[PDB]
Amino acid sequence: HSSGLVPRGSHMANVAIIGTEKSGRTSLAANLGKKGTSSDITMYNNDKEGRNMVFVDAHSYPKTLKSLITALNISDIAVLCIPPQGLDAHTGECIIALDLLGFKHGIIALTRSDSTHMHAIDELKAKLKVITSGTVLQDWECISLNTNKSAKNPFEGVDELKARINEVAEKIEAENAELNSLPARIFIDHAFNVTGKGCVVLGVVKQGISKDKDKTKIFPLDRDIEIRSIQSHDVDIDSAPAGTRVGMRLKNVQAKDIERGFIISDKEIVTTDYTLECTVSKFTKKIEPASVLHLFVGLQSEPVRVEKILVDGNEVEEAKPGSTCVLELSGNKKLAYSKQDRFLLANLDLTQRFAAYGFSK
Ligand SMILES: Nc1nc2c(ncn2[C@@H]2O[C@H](COP(=O)(O)OP(=O)(O)NP(=O)(O)O)[C@@H](O)[C@H]2O)c(=O)[nH]1
Ligand SMILES: [Mg+2]
Repeated sequence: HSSGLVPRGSHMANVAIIGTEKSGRTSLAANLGKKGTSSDITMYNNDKEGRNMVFVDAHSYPKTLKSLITALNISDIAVLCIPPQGLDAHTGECIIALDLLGFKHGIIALTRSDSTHMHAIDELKAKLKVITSGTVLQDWECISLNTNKSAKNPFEGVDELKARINEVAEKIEAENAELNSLPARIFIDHAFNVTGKGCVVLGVVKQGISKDKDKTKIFPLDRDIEIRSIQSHDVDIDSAPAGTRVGMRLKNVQAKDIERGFIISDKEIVTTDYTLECTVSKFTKKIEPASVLHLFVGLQSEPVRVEKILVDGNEVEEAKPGSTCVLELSGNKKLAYSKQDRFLLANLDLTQRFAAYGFSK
């Protein structure tokens, strides 16, 4: 039994459209759905074509990593846009990020096809087979496409992209359905006031099934709240299973006190210090005690200091690129997480900024 006249009936896909500068990212996203929520990322919604699809354009990347990381941590499918001759620093950084995230499902969009030639496209694909070997992208399809209605071959490859997205989305729906039995957690990406309709948050159900009228908590505040209503593409729904992008009216909390990265759930760890078992990128600098890094977990980010490095339980003076270690880290602000949340570490002053992934000990 469910609300309304027709069940919402799963079908959804949360897609991140990412990549380097001048890769056609915004153009692709903007042609895949209607412009919605817009901050340092922009949602393009398309619930007109079967699935409740949302495409997130990380449009403030490469300037900021948080734009990229937010897009990726609220999405289940990544579309990496690489333009002709587009094997540059930020393309490599995107590849590294996706591989550190263990990002399962994705597609490479070889954009601007009208500006290139089949033989050049085949050479770029050959090259990519190599760069992606031994990474999570190794079996991603590469689809040549453009979003130019005036090209000789207008919008070639777009239909094939959409078809592949739908194919991948189907696999994700089944994986997300397995999570329905877990306790509910919802990651918040936006919070604002709506007139005569107070505190509203936008986010995604990460696991379980969130239900209208649930009495639960918000972290890191550690405050009791009630879910007053849940909306899915603007229609009130009684429940929202894992993978569902939601709007929620909340009781007992003001939008002014909620930030992106807050979590709705019955229980979260809240700390300002972290002990992470980490694997260090091969493409970063050795990490040393007292060094400063940037930590991402869920949709939160903040500066941290490396207090201690350990290997096999013994303290060391460095963690080299491509090594495994335990890092004891300190920060200022309280962050909320559970042990299943993957952490990323970055050095914002480097060219390739991702340093490591880790999990809380
Ligand atoms: N011929 C052609 N040009 C395209 C296509 N898609 C985008 N462009 C052009 O290439 C430029 C970059 O496109 P854009 O969508 O802004 O990519 P972006 O990666 O979002 N750019 P930015 O890094 O500034 O945010 C724009 O001038 C745009 O008109 C395409 O399919 N064909
Ligand atoms: Mg962009």
